[PDB]
Amino acid sequence: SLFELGKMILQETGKNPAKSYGVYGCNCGVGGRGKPKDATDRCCYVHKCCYKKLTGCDPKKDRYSYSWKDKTIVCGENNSCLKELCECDKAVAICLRENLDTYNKKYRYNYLKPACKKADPC
Amino acid sequence: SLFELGKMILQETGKNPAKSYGVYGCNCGVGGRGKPKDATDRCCYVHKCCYKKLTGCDPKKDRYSYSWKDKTIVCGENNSCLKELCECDKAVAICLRENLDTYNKKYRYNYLKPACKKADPC
Ligand SMILES: CCCCCC(=O)O
Repeated sequence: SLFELGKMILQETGKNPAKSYGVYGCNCGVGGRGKPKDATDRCCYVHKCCYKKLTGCDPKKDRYSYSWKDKTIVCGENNSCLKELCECDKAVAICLRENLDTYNKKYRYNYLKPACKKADPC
Repeated sequence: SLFELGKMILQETGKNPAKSYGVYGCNCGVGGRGKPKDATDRCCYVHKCCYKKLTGCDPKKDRYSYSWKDKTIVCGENNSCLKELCECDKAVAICLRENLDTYNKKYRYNYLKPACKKADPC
C-alpha cells in the first residue's frame, strides 16, 4: 500500500516521501503518467508501469510484509501479487535514491501534470 | 476533477493544496475517512461524505466548469452530478479556508492514516 511505499522511500532516500515525491514532475504522485521531466521523474514512470502489470491485489490499498535487513529492503513472500507489488515499490525507492544527485525542486510542486505531454505506452 | 479541486483550494486559502492538504490528518487527500484530528481534518471528512451522495460521475477524473466571480467560486451549469461534485469541492475549499486559524503543521506531511480510528458512517 501507500504506507509501505512511503516507508521504503524514506528508508532509501532519507527524505520525507510526501514532501519530495508527492507531485514531482509528470509521473511522481497522484494521477497517471506523462513524458518524464528528468531521471527522478522517470523512476516514477517505471513505477506506474510496474503497477499496470499487477493483478490480484490493489497497489494503493493493500498492505504487504517487508523487512529492513542490513539496510536492504527485503520483500516478504506474501503472495504473487503482493510480492510483485512489494518489488515495484522497492525498485522505485532504490531508483529515487540513486537519482537524488539530479533531483530538482523546480519539479516538486505541482499544478503541472494535466498539461504534461502524453506518455508512451508502458 | 482533481484539477478543479486543487485550484479552488488555492483560490480560497492562498496555499499550495497538495503541499498543505495532500496527507493532512485522517481525512485530507489520499485514502478514505477516519476520526478527524481537528477542524481542517473535519472539512475533508465532510468532503468525502459529500462525494458519496454522487451518482453518475467520477470525482477524481471528471472535469467540470466553474468560475471566479467577485472572489467567489461559482459552479457552472453542468449536469446534475457534475453540479453536485462542483459544490462538494467548493464547500471543502471554503471550509479549509475558514479553518486556517487552527491549521497545524504537525499534521501536514505526516502519513498517519493507517493508524487513524475508524470513521463513523456519513
Ligand atoms: C487536492 C489535494 C488536497 C486534497 C484535500 C482533500 O480535499 O482531501
